[PDB]
Amino acid sequence: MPREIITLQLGQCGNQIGFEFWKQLCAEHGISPEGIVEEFATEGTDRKDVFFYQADDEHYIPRAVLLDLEPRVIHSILNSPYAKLYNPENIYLSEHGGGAGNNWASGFSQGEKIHEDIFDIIDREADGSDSLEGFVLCHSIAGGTGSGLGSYLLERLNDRYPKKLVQTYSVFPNQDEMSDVVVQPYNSLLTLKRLTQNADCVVVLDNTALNRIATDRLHIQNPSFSQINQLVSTIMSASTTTLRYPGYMNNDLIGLIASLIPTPRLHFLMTGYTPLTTDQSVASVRKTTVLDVMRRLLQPKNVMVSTGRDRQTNHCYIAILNIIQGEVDPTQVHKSLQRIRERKLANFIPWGPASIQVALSRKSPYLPSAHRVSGLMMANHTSISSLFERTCRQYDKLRKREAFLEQFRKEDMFKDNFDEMDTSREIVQQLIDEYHAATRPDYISWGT
Amino acid sequence: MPREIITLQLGQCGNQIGFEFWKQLCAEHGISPEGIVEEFATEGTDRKDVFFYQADDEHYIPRAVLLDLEPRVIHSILNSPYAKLYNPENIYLSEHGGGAGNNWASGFSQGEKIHEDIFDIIDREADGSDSLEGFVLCHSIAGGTGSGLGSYLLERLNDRYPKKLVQTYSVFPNQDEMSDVVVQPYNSLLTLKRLTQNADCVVVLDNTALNRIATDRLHIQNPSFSQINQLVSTIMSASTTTLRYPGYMNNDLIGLIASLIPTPRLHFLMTGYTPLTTDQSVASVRKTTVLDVMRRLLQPKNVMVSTGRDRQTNHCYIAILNIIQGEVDPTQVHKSLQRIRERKLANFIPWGPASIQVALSRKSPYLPSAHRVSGLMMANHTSISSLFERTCRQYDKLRKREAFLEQFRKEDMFKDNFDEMDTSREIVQQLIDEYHAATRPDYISWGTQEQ
Amino acid sequence: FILLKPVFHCLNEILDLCHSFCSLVSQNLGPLDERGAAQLSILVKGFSRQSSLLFKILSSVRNHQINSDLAQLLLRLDYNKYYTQAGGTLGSFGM
Amino acid sequence: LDVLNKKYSLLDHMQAMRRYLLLGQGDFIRHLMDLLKPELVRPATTLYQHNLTGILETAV
Repeated sequence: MPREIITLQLGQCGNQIGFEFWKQLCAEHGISPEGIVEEFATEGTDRKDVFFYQADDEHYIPRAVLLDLEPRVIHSILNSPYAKLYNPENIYLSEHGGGAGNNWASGFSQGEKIHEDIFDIIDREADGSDSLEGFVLCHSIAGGTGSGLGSYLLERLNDRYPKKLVQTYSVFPNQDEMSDVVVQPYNSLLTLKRLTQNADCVVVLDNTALNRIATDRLHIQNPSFSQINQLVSTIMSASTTTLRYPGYMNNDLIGLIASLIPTPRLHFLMTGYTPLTTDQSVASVRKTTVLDVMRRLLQPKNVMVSTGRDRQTNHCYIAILNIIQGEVDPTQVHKSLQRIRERKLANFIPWGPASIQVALSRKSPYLPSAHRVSGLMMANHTSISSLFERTCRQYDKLRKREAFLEQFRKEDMFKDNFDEMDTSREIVQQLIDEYHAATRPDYISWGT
Repeated sequence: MPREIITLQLGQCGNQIGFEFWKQLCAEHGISPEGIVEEFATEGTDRKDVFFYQADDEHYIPRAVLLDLEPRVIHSILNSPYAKLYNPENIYLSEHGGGAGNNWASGFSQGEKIHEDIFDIIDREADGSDSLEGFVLCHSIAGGTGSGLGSYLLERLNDRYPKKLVQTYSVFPNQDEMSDVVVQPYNSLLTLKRLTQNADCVVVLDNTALNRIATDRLHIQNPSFSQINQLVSTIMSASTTTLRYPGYMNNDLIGLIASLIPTPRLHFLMTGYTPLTTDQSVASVRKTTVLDVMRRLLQPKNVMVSTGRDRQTNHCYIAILNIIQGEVDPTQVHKSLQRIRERKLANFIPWGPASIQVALSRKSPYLPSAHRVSGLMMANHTSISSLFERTCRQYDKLRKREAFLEQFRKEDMFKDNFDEMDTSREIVQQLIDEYHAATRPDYISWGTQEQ
Repeated sequence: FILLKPVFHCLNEILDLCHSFCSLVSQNLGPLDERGAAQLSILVKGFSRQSSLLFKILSSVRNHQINSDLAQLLLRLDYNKYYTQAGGTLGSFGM
Repeated sequence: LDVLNKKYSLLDHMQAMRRYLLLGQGDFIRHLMDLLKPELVRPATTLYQHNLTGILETAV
């Protein structure tokens, strides 16, 4: 049976991302806005049962759970044409609509308040899943609902499904913009805490990186939230193509991520996408070779993570997996790997075996691909610590400034102290340092 | 990977020379003014990656940086058909457009003011080079912008790229024309200082010799700057031919020049080109022999440097490299070298082994050649010191006349003293003396601490 | 590599060692007991020896220029040259 | 002669020998030697044929 995936959309940002993801998945699978397979979608070669459930022999419903503490966004999703695609029994909307007030502690307390309802929804969805692998949480770490409610949900999923895998698609706040949410580092700290203790792998999605890519690479002067969500949904689709087009390898998400996380702490993944094109640059179909494809992928402009330039730590890639979709000549892939090693385009960990994994994947038959060849890069790169170090610095700056803690002190989770935020900041600092060690040969003795 | 070459075009004259050089390179490689390879440019035998980068799958962009302190010339270049040939990120135009006012000190101060931005542009271009050999600077030493900014750029390149080679195409002031720039000898002195301290190779371009050749050799009654620039572009093309026609030897600029520069101080090269012809004489394909080629190259009337007849110093050729392009029989080359040696047509240094190097080169297939055979001469000749001696005499005349020093005292480089000019004069005097010493068998101990 | 009888047999032994290691890891939910630790040490030594044998085989084939594809596989394995730095032996599992 | 040229490219094989085996592609040889310098300086016992072949292909 397929490894079913529950998609959890948390808070305003998480719910918007989930909605755009479900829209993109429906479009890629030729699923009507009601969840019905379009008559043209005769190629039954996609594996919907991994991420979607069938409502009937013809209608595929996404295994997605949309969670918000404010009713406005959930109602706006339910007011879209795609309202009927999702199973309504998997949709929990907070009646109070008040949100978490951008308070992580409030979001966590709300999760605790909706614990019974949320776990009933989760159990109902689990019974609808024949071979549920786990849950995928889409949320922001800076707000209250997506951060606090997301952390509460992660805690309760870990408690209820301690033997089940928990993957997250975690949208990190933009670090280059001054956040008006002074307590965002507290929210971010609590989310990083929950990812550290109860998640096995955290995929960091930096809104700063999204904005930077949209401006410099997509040539979007004012990137809308919708355009970023559509880029993220496209990335998720590309990441799930190998799940939807079964082959010899990487037939499951857990099988895909197992190779990336050598140690429980080394769960920070970097992403890459191919072909990467500016919205304006669709015009010229470049006869890119697998070597040419990988070369463009090896360009930092094509990496889906904007890691800061750490000057002190010789950050390196711990591991790289390239999932390439489309017409690929294997000899061109081999030459690409040869050139990458010869050109030393990627530095790998010195303390263990590391390579660039290359996956060749079929495209979804239900989604017409404008590109002959597409590719995802998954990489473990120590430069992600520069994002993590920046988050740690922001956490320390907020705790040292007690910024926005008075609003958190109103909530029981943060009423007496911010010790959970300080411990999270210390853990994130240790994580950055460990990632720097993993860039070093002494990673072999790291933790000894 | 190819040894990439970054082309730096400095000031009005340098930028014009660079633009004409890029035009000539495009013509030789069959590159359109838009940067697209012409359909006829099917001979993939040229190494564009030495001097050009591919901007797209179709567009090859020269690794050339066009730098001017006045916006008029840069705008005129950007208004040319070749506007799309150059990387727009490699075009720096001073917003003030005012130039350096023909003041080396002003040019240097402006270079210091734009040092960060210029070096950021340079680093951005450098990261695009897989195996960058070094930078080539085209500038004049007599003006303010190309001279002062050239010295600033040389200093900053030496600081930032201390392991990279620095070759220059340095336009030296006309020694036969009275310069209106009374401080040109000061500008020339500062430029020579930087060339001695911060350049690794200086190609001397004397506007006096260029004008003399244009008048006497090109039969131009009133030589335009454009005709001089076209001669310079021909010279640069010949200098890049070994990059454009890869072969068994001298396949890299450092590999090519290594045989020519025996000592770090002996880095002043003289050039020769052959055949020099007026456009009208294309008609008759003369079956020129290698011996005939070398003989015509050996004529001082054909030398692209106007050295005076020094009667006091027995100036001699230190080394000769002949780059010959076209149909050449190697056995004819051997017999020609034998005959040249037998005739003792050139005097060499007595203190070390010296010979005439001969390079045979193919012509560009993308550029139709009106001449079956073309040739470059590279020579080290002690009479080049007389050019430096003449510049020194002009420097001494200006300092003794305090000419135009009030404009330099306004700039910090000359505000308190002219010690940089005096040190440059002393270094140039030592250079002249060593070149005279290098003409003698006692050159073996020239420059030795015992000496 | 089905035709490479000595290589095929060495690979089969490596695969069986991997299966035994996976069984040992599956049997111990917690830290390895003394028996589990001894089995782990034996497996580590076996794996390092078999990977050194693999590297030796690859070098012998290089000397014989017999198979490009085996060299490609070895190159893929030693992409970070970790195994090359480890001398072709599978890296010591740090206990 | 026609058969040798069309089916075995005998003259083309000789021209290839000139360009590559006779080091006619001198830039290629230069770049190869530059890449080999860190390898050719190493002890010969430490050379991996796979690495040298990959360097050769990369230089090509």
